[PDB]
Parts: sequence; C-alpha cells; structure tokens
Amino acid sequence: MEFFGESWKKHLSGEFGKPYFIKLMGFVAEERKHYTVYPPPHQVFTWTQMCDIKDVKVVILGQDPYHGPNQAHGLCFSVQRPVPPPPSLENIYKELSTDIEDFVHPGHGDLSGWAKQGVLLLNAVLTVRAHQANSHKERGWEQFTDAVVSWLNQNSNGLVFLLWGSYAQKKGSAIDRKRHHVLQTAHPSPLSVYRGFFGCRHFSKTNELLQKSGKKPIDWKEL
DNA sequence: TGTATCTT
DNA sequence: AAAGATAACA
Repeated sequence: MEFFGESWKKHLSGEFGKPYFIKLMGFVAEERKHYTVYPPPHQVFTWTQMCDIKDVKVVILGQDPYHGPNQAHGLCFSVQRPVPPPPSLENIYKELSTDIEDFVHPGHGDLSGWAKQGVLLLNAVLTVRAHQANSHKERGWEQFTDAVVSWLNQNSNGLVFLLWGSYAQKKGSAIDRKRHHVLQTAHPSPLSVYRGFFGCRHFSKTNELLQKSGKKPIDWKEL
C-alpha cells in the first residue's frame, strides 16, 4: 500500500520517467527543505486512493490545495475532522443546500464520501507553499494533471467535468466537449463566488447528465 | 489580516 | 511576470 492507488499508478506511470515530472518532484522536495508545503508527502495523491480509475464518473477540478495548517489532504476542497470547513467549502455547502433539496451542512468538511462514489476531487496544481495561494503553479503540476484529464478523456465516455475557476478552466481544451459534459463556473472562494458559483446548480445538473447516460447519480449527502 | 479575477 | 484594482464580509 502506497501513495498512488494501484489502478492510477498503472495508467499514469508513463509520466514518472518524463523530465518535467522528475524536475517537479525535485522542486517540491527542495521547497520542503526551506518551507512548509501542503499537503504532506503522503497526502499529495489521496485523490488516487478513494476509488478505481475506471470507476470515475465525475471530476471536480479546483485551483491548488488549501494553504493553511492542517487543511489540505489531497482531495480538493476537503478537510479532515476536526478541521472546520474553510471559506471555499462553506460556499460549496451553501450552493448544495439551495441546489439539492435534501442537502444540509454535514457538520464537517471531509469529502471522502464523494470521492468513494467516483467523484475525482482534483486540483490543477497539487502542492502549495504555506500561506501563499497558487505559489506552486507553472512548475510542472499542470502537465501532470493534463495527463490525468487526458487519460480520462481518451479512455472514457460521458464523464461530467466541473471546472471551478480560471486555472481549472485551462483544462477545457484537453476534453472532447461532444463526448463528455464540461460545466464551468467561478471558483467558490469568497473572492470570486459571486461571479457565477452561487446559482450554478452544478450538483443537480451533474446528476441529471449522469442519469441521461444511464449511470447512477451522486448522493451528495453521502458524507 | 484573511479567504479570485481582470487590468496595466 | 508581477502588481495594482476590484466587491464581499465573517
């Protein structure tokens, strides 16, 4: 048992020997020698440990991990107990409450329950230097997450991609818009939420698009 | 003081 | 690129 889930390691292993990835991991290792980097090494790839790669039905793509202590744990927008939901997640919960009739604030911020149902909780960038948002951008993470999105695009049909924010939206060109459903809106952060996130109804729309393709809907309340 | 996005 | 301007407030 390791950092990468078996099925993800098997299909993404071709990236490991590529120069950008070797250099990216070197950069991250060097950053950890001088600064506090989030999430810890063992949690950078938690998004690969929740379900099999072939069981992915929905992909939520954020910007980068939470940059505060004890927050990021490798699943986008998620925080393990007893850490309270950060601002971006409180906004996700508010949208879910107005979008899904049965949804109420669960009392925690752990999104493992969604990930276990086949919801890939990914960020465009997978590490961040403490207290500095998007500090690890354009270092190689985007090419790796492009590989993840491209694999899902080429080897699956009818997935739902929820691209939240400008950085996540750059992955729109790696997806065949006629074969998969791409939903784009502003990032849920308080700084951008009013630019489209509130009222986007992405959660009900995702379930309707899944049910149309004959696939089982996501139980957003299963947390 | 802190949690994006567009403009210069 | 990086910094300034900007909308939203617990």
